[PDB]
Amino acid sequence: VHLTPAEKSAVTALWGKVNVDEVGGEALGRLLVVYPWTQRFFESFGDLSTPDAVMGNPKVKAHGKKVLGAFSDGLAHLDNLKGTFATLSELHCDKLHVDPENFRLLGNVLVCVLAHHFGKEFTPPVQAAYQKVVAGVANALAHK
Amino acid sequence: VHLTPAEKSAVTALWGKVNVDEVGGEALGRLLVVYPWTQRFFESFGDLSTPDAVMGNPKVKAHGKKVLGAFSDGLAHLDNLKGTFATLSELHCDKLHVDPENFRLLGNVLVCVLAHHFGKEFTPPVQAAYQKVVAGVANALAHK
Amino acid sequence: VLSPADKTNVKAAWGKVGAHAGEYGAEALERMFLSFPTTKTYFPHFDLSHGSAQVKGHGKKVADALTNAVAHVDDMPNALSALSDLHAHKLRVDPVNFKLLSHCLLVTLAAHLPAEFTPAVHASLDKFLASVSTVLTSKYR
Amino acid sequence: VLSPADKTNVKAAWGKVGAHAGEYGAEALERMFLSFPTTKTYFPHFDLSHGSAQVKGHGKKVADALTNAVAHVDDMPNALSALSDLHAHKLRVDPVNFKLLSHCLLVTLAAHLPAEFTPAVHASLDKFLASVSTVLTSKYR
Ligand code: HEM
Ligand code: HEM
Ligand code: HEM
Ligand code: HEM
Repeated sequence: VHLTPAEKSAVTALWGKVNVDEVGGEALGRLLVVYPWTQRFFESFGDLSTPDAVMGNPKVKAHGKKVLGAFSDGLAHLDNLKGTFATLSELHCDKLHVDPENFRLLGNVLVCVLAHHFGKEFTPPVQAAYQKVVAGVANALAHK
Repeated sequence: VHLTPAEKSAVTALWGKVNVDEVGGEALGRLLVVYPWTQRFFESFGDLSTPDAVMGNPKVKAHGKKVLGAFSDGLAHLDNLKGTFATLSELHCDKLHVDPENFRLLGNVLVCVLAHHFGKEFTPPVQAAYQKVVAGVANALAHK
Repeated sequence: VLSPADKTNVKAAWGKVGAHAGEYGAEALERMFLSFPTTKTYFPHFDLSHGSAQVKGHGKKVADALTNAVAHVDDMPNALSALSDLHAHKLRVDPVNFKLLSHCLLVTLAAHLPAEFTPAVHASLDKFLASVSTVLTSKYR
Repeated sequence: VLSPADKTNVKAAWGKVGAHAGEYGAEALERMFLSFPTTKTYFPHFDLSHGSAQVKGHGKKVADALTNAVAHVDDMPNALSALSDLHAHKLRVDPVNFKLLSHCLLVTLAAHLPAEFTPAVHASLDKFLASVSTVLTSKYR
């Protein structure tokens, strides 16, 4: 929601280094592995029976890139997160009935993946800014 | 949020039968017994070391009547729960820092208490209507 | 983690249920489906109409499964392994739904056993159902 | 409920932590206090400045208790009974704060031990920390 200008710069600087072909799919894959009931919403994706099956699943990697693209849109619309995700909120809440705690889980898994990729560069202040971002995205997706 | 008129009548008819000097104190006391960490927010209330201590505590009973009054206010303003509880949301979220999951717990404890007092009169349709009420109050109280 | 007093409370309160076990299990299920309609998506193969014999039969299965959980309260993972297979491995039930059914069971018990539903018994039952819920939602084999 | 594979994953991952346990515990605390400032209300007697010796000392205590939980992973209620008394009976910590510290610990391990933070180990560690959190927030005496 409200990031200080220095917080906004730090978040934007790190995001520009994100590998858009792996981080998204790894976050989704880890969600399906660490919180296995989430697999129920992805019955059309095929083999999710082992962690390697999940992380290697082409539909997981493909869909993970789409999720990561939505986070990028939220990052450029921190003032109006409710409007950017209003469509996506209707999809997840009225069509899919995803319990919103799962939104919080995915945001925290993404934060783990960012820590995994950047190591010591993912400092506690940078994490603190990202927790505000993912909380705001999760709140927007549950708005409806 | 959206209660049908038949739900509004059922909710209102039962609420008018509530013992306003006991039900609130029983809801707050059960929250403190069933979810004992909530006692940390009420350190000035005295003895909370046993269930009988909690249920018999006069400050629990006194504060419980005020909580019940706030639910009564929400019942007569189901259209604008956010405005009715806007001031209470500021208190609980900015001054008290109560995690909003505890709002959901208290609403569900109240539902258990209504079931306790009304028995077979607390039918599944009547419960379904009250779950909409307490959900809306919990959401309004967490609005920020 | 249940205390010894918790286990005593659950065994005494659930003991009073008796032959009404199925009736209460079916009513808790009815309460869940009406109060939280998304939970109905796990039973599309069920007739969920009011008074359905199929919900009545299921409610007895759930109630009897809880009785089995009381009986094996100190080593629930082994006793409920088949139900963990079903709920965690097969049906992949979101844990939030266990909080919903657990709440509806407490509501049913409060409505039918008001003298026994003391605050202490309520606390112990809530913990017991939370413990059953963790076993049924955990993949441990 | 932890699987055999979970327990193996946790013991192997915690084995690589080694002499850095206290450092990781102090870093997880610092991350929690910064990301989730409400958690600081449990430590009003602490100097919470960056690099605080009090936070470093406490981080070592937290890490060593986790080490003890790893050693006694099948007997955590007995092994952690003193810590349950502290956190559940005395401090009355809201369970949400355990999810926050657990998340911050996972972030710290991912940042420092990337080769070890596989998806499977991530899952096992999350379950292990949830089980520790249940023991410390439960009153079972
Ligand atoms: C919290 C952050 C989340 C974001 C930003 C997000 C974003 C998205 C996006 C962009 C899509 C694609 C919609 C389209 O086709 O235009 C999508 C679809 C979908 N999402 Fe999410 N999502 C989130 C959380 C979740 C969670 C937690 C779940 C379930 C556990 C979930 C389940 C799904 C499913 C099942 C689809 C449809 C997939 C398909 O059939 O192709 N989402 N989401
Ligand atoms: C969810 C429904 C809730 C309602 C309708 C509600 C309502 C109220 C009301 C009307 C007051 C009195 C404020 C005044 O003096 O004007 C109050 C105060 C307070 N509430 Fe709540 N509340 C709710 C939930 C909670 C929860 C879940 C907690 C903590 C676990 C909590 C903790 C407190 C505390 C500590 C006070 C101040 C008590 C005092 O000053 O002695 N409330 N609340
Ligand atoms: C107190 C918690 C629960 C207990 C003790 C329990 C117990 C049971 C039992 C005994 C069965 C029958 C197993 C068999 O026939 O082999 C069953 C099946 C089933 N349960 Fe649960 N259950 C619980 C919670 C839930 C929840 C929360 C859901 C979803 C919202 C759910 C969904 C199902 C479904 C879909 C089936 C299969 C029904 C069928 O095909 O006959 N259960 N459960
Ligand atoms: C993985 C979970 C946790 C573990 C293993 C853990 C472990 C410990 C240990 C070993 C102590 C020291 C006991 C002693 O010195 O005798 C302690 C104290 C304490 N813990 Fe925790 N803790 C955990 C989570 C939390 C959380 C989430 C909070 C609050 C946000 C918290 C708040 C405290 C406080 C306030 C103290 C007392 C500090 C003092 O007075 O020195 N703990 N904990």
